[PDB]
Amino acid sequence: ALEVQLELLEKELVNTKKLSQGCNRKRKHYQMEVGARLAEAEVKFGQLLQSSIQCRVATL
Amino acid sequence: TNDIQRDLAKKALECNKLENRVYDLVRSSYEQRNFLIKKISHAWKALQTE
Repeated sequence: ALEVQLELLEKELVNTKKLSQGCNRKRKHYQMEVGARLAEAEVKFGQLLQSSIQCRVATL
Repeated sequence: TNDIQRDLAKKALECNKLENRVYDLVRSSYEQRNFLIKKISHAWKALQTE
C-alpha cells in the first residue's frame, strides 16, 4: 500500500515539473521577441543622434 | 507475586521468542516500510517548492 501511495506523489512532481518548464518556455520567446525590437530601437536612436549632428555641422 | 513470577517467566520468554522471531522477519520489513516513509517526506517537500 505504501508503494502505491509513494508513486502517486512523484507523478505530481512530474506534472508540476512540465507545466513549470512550459510557462518559462512561453516567457523565453517573449523575451527574445522584444529584446530584438529594443535592439532595433537603439540602433535607430544612435543613427538620429549622429544624423542630427552631421546636418548641423554642414549648415554652418 | 510468585504466580506472576511464573507468568513473567513463562510469558516473557514466549514474548521474547515471539518478538525475536517477529523482529528477524519484521525489522527487515520495518526498514522496508520506514525507509519508504522517508520518501514521502522528500516527495512532499519537493512538491511544495514546485
